[PDB]
Amino acid sequence: LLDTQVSAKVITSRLSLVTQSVQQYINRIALNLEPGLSINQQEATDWEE
Amino acid sequence: KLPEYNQLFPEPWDNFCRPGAIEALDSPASYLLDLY
Repeated sequence: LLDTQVSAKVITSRLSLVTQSVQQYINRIALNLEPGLSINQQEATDWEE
Repeated sequence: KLPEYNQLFPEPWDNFCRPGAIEALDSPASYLLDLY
């Protein structure tokens, strides 16, 4: 849930980076990619909204 | 199962040639061959 190929030209905060990774995880499960862990229709709508 | 292009369109990619090559079904060479 993190990108290894970023160049050294990029800087970020620890918090922001963590947030990014979390968001990626959320989106993946929302996209129904991981096994299990389904999401309710409204629940998903709230996220994607 | 999962939603992905190939999953929606199950097809062996090897059943396609690379674009731009002579092997292309529309190569300028192919056009010339048709003309000939």
